[PDB]
Amino acid sequence: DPNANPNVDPNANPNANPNANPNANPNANPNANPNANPNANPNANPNANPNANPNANPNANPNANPNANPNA
Amino acid sequence: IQMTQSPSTLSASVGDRVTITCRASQSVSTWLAWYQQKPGQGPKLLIYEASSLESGVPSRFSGSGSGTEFTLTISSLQPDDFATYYCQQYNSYSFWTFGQGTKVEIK
Amino acid sequence: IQMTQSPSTLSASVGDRVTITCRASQSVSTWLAWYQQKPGQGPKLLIYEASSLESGVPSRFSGSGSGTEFTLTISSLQPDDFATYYCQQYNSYSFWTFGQGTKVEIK
Amino acid sequence: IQMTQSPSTLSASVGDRVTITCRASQSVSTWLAWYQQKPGQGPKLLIYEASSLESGVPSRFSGSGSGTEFTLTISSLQPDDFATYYCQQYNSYSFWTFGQGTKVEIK
Amino acid sequence: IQMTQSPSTLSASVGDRVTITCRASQSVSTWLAWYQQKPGQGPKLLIYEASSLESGVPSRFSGSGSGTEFTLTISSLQPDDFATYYCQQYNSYSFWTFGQGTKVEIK
Amino acid sequence: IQMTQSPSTLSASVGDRVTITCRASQSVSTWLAWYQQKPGQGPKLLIYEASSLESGVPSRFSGSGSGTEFTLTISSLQPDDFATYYCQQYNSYSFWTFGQGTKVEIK
Amino acid sequence: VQLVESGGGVVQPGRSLTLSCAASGFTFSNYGMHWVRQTPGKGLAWVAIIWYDGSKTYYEDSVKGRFTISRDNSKNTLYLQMNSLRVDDTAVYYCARVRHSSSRHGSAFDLWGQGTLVTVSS
Amino acid sequence: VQLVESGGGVVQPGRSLTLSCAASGFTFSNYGMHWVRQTPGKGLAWVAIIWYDGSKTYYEDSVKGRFTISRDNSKNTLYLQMNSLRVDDTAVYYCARVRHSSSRHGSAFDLWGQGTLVTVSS
Amino acid sequence: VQLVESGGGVVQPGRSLTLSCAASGFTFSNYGMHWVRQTPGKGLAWVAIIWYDGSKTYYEDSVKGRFTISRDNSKNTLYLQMNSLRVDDTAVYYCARVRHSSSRHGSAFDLWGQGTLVTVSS
Amino acid sequence: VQLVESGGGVVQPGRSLTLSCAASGFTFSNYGMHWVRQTPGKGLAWVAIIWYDGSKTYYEDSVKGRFTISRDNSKNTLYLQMNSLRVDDTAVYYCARVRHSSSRHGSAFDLWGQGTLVTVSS
Amino acid sequence: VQLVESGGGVVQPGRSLTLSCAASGFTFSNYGMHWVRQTPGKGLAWVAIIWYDGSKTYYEDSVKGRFTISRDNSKNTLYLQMNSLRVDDTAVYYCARVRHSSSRHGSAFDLWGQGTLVTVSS
Amino acid sequence: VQLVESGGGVVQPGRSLTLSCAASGFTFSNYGMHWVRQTPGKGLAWVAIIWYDGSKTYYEDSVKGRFTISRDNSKNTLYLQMNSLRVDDTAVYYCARVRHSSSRHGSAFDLWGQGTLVTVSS
Amino acid sequence: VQLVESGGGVVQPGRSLTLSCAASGFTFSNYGMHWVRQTPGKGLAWVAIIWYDGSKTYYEDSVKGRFTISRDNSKNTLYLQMNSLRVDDTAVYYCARVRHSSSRHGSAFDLWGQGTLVTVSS
Amino acid sequence: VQLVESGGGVVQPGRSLTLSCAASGFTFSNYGMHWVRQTPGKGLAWVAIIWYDGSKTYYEDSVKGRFTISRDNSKNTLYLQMNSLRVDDTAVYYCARVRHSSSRHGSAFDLWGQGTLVTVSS
Repeated sequence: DPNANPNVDPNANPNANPNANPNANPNANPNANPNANPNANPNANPNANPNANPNANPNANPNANPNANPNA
Repeated sequence: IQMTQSPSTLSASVGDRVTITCRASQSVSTWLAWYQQKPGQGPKLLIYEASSLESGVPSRFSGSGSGTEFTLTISSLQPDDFATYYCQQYNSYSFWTFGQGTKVEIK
Repeated sequence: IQMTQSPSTLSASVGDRVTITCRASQSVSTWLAWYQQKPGQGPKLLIYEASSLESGVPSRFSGSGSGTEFTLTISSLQPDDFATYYCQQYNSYSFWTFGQGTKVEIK
Repeated sequence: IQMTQSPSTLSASVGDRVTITCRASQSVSTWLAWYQQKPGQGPKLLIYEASSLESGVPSRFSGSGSGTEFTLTISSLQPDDFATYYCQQYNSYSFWTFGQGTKVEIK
Repeated sequence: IQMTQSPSTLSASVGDRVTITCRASQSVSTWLAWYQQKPGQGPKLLIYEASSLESGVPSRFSGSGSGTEFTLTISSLQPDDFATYYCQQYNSYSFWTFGQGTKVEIK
Repeated sequence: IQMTQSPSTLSASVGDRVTITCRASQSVSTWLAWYQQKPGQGPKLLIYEASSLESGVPSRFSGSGSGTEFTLTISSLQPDDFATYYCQQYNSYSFWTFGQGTKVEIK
Repeated sequence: VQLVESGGGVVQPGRSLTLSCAASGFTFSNYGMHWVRQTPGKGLAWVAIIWYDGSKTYYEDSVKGRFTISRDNSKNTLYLQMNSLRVDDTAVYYCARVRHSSSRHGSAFDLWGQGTLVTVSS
Repeated sequence: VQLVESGGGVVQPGRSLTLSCAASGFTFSNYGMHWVRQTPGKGLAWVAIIWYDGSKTYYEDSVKGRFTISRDNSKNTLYLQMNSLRVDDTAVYYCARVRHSSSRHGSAFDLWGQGTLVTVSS
Repeated sequence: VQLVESGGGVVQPGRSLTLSCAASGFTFSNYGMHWVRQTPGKGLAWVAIIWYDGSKTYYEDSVKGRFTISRDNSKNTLYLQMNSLRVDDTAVYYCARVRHSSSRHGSAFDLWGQGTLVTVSS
Repeated sequence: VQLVESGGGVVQPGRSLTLSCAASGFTFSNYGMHWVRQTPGKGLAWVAIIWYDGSKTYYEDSVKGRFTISRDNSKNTLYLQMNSLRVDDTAVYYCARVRHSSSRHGSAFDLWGQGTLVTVSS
Repeated sequence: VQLVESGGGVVQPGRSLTLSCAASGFTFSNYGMHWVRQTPGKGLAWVAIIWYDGSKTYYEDSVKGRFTISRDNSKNTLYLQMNSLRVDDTAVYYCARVRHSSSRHGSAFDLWGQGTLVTVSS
Repeated sequence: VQLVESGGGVVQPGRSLTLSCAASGFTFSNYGMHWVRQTPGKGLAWVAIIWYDGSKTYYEDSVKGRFTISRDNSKNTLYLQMNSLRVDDTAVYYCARVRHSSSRHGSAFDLWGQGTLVTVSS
Repeated sequence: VQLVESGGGVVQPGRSLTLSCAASGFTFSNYGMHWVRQTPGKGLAWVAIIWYDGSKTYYEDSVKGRFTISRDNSKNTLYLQMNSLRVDDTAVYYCARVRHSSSRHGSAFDLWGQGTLVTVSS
Repeated sequence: VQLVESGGGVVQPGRSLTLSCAASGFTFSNYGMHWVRQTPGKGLAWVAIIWYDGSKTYYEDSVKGRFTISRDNSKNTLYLQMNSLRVDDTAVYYCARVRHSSSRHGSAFDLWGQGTLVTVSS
């Protein structure tokens, strides 16, 4: 039937269509998403981070520390 | 995302009703914000996410819409509110772009 | 993010089965914790991440759920489990908020 | 989604018009890309989304089509444009597959 | 983080190519190190940050990986290199845990 | 931490504007310094902490930057400002290193 | 399962007015909705439809180019932004929810709102 | 409401030429389209029809197997690619839009483009 | 790969029971999963669905509002909180995984669990 | 391990009151801490946070600019200093220790003090 | 809570000019800030973004390789080092502060500076 | 911008080989990268993808469990650790950078390397 | 670069034994040290860390409150004092020197001692 | 404020040379000094640091064990005892004084000597 209304059938089902592919969509956008929240993340780990550099900090203030114990 | 606003110049009087239409060349979902830049100053945010009001904004301002058609409605125009209004979109994977700006002038 | 718990009052007897349900107005993923505040004391953590058990808490207590629906289940109510149980959420960019809490009474 | 290109090998002279047809086994909407691999080098993008040009590509290249029929047309073949062209599809729920590729030889 | 290695025992001869696989129960980014303990002695560092080589170690030893899959590849097994190799992780907020050790044996 | 300075030689005239760029192979936060060594003398500090000015230096010298990109800006070149400028970094756990040094000559 | 609208009032001809519709008690992001008038002295009349995503919209032949319909799935809202009103638009505007149907043809309007009166006069 | 064709020119017999057709001023994704040729000395002649999605196509018996019609709803364009052009295909190609009809039988062609001249000669 | 449930038992009518479903051997955060009942004397019956993210759920018409299906991608589990249990709900519950499909229409349930028995009686 | 508060009492509105929170039995200089209110007739409410060093600090939006939280790692002690106390601010204040988490996303409040009572009245 | 820039002036094409932006009244190290131009005869145009740490930077496609934005949380100061200036860049440059959002999708620019005028001419 | 691999050579069947891919001239931690074979006498074939974090990964159906791809954003490298090589795996392996797209459907591979020859034979 | 342990032997359960670790050939007071157990039949297991000054120490969960690690920068020695030993704690004890790292994330253990066997039995 | 060195000259490889550095005009006992080399054709290179009392020193990796830096606060004089010189070690040696800093992270080298020549050849 070449002659059949090729328009959209406006009276269609506009609902949610429960049978849609619920999988992961492996072809997506794997990039940086530049419009992402550029803020401080208040819920970050406020603890001590035990696995931190326990070394000597070779670049530290080698000066005289003028505010030191001036007593015996 | 090309963003355009109409009408470019909107004459209105004190106490009148004002509507400014912002159209996006692509679907920006609900990510859109409205600004206000009086001459010689820096723009001040009024509406974010196209519906919510920023803290300190008078209750007169309101906005609505989604997709590609957004409008900003001033229920009662005050002598304060005569300034240039800008429309911004920040979609998910799109960068921030601004509209040309409509200027509200005394009638 | 507003957290509400139902039922607010839950009568139960010794050896019964008790379920307390916490609902989040916005998706809080798996970030949720349950507390227990006997009157006159300070609340003690029972469940973190909505599933795990804090060290020292008896195996009776358990929790399940994700998204916006959560539930704390007690497999066997004991004489010292009659206290107010609270709900907390600590999402990515949301601050810590507590529910109003449900009180368990003897039947 | 199996993608085949025809003709496998075509000879064209300098300044001639060249058309390469890529046919998809199933509809791939408009997600499709055309490549170019000179011998011993790495393939370079020419056309993405089946119509748009990658930045830096001369306006000589052109591509059109949708559904299961795609073509790449070189308006005026140049001495530099003699290489093998590959057809790639990346549908929404399908993986990336490449056509066999056609070799453009000097007449 | 529970750290596991594979294979538990590996037979190889002089001049062969040996790969030892270390797999993490949780993501450890690129923080990982490979040791070598000859019987009766103390383990010696070979690879730190899972890719770089400790000073003085022969260029035979190499490693790669990130996340939860790590490998240690020896391009030419010498009579020196018959010893047990351990996998350590030191994540950001995690403590130090070691693998069970794979022993390279003469064939 | 490899430090590189560009451009190596910068011809300029009296009263011009000279900008020297210092780039760090890794992030050195705001710990950086700029020196000036006239031929046959010992270098003297100009800028420390990448922004502040040493006592007694003319107000012409200025610098800015943080992370990996640092620049030194001379508002008005003077006839005693034709000398070699060096870039130094002293990060937290990194040692002191110097750049190759650019020579500002008379145009 | 409650549907309430807002944004009514009386405006002079030629002005722009925006209506709204609040959805609660059901998953609003799963249903395509409608806007329906009820002019006294006449029956109901369809006005606009939104296709569950904002992808497709359709209008009555007499409001094309003046009435725009859009929805915010995050706030569970509908908007019928009306431009260049006439006296013929004096009516009560309802929201309608299209019932779930196991076909490709849609269903009738199952849940109706209460309605906001919009009057255009000089 | 604007519909513009492009891509015309002069080619040798046996070559391949593709055409383009851009739609503006109306939603292009909601209309099926036709391509109609105009040979000087003859009347209008139908060529191909696209079913609003590319899902169904039909061709004239004279160009079956050599003509491909496809549409890109994301850019509001039509594509009629001609393969193995002959001298008899020398005509002006028009885009036609099927008007909305409240039935299942379709309707006439509402909007026509200005057309582009495609000639084949030696 | 494997898919094992737990949390079954016998509870009185009206009580609340929580089921679990641990998935191993594959990337669990990639698949939308289902819960399926098996009442003896009747064929299998569908119960709920989780949309690979927890964003979308759809329930059987007889368990809407009494069953809550939710998933945790971090610990590779499923949960089906069952409230207001009745004597009818005595059935074996299965987990199901939706097969990868190269379309927009989903696929069948390939990986099924061993099932847990839930009994409601007085 | 023991955590007890102190410094509460009764003050007039508009005055300033300071609370202290002595931690004992554990390494205090390793934990980020909080302050939590419990108003009778309401649930627990979060007040402030201190980031294990004094480096970062966040407050509830109703106490910004009136409450100052600071810690003294050498004495194992917290301090929340109240300025311009109002009638609203009458509640019981608890210190909360953030649980150790093997990730970057913090954890729940495990060790809670016995709390102190702050009363603001005229 | 104020945000003021400096460093503007008149420079010849090809010369490098550096801008600064001092933030006061709020914790500056918690916010990712933007630089925005306002060319007379045009609307606002985005320039660069700094990601609260200096870890990530994105630029407008017309300034890549000539503009370097870097921040200093220790002194509460932004920098936009502009290299190889051209006559196009004559515009007023604004600082912008990104609003806190309870999500991962960002938010609008609430705090804007007063603008520093940059003129590039011979 | 530049993208150069390494680690090629000749190994016997059953042995393991690890390839590397160093990225220079662009920000590597923002792009999801691919690996593509090219067997002589056959066209290109996709192998694996890495999701810009290492969080998600996908492989060709014939290399699942034998090829493991992982990236090190701190040093701008890729690693396709190949285990249990076969005579089939004789090919040239390329790296690919996924072009930025202002959508959620990804884009094509815009930056390709020069490839390393991997030969498996005895 | 030498690192020698000492203090090993045989003790009855519940008794206290103290180890030492004499460093030689390098600046002992510049490095943070670890103690690592090796129980035959298992891999290495961590015990304690000392933070280059005695300021911070962290222990394994199974030895907290019974093992007290301390260092003496003046004589270049470590000390792991054990109290209330059990039959579990029989192993070989190694010292470990944390490698210098140009960052804040620590590094691996480069220099290991030869170890002294500690036997707990009756 | 002056810094003058001496003790340079020309010696054959394998010998030992001792440099000095006399400070005047300021309290030399308050300052941790550095030694810095300048080899023509190359930029400055750091050599050694002395920590204001002799507690800590750090050397460049290429001069460890051959250069011994020391100071004498009673004579305001540095000492760099050089042993086993090589043809590499010819350059100009500068003293550097570390600028006073109001923090713990050090500062730049503010006062520099006039440099001395150390030449090594056969």
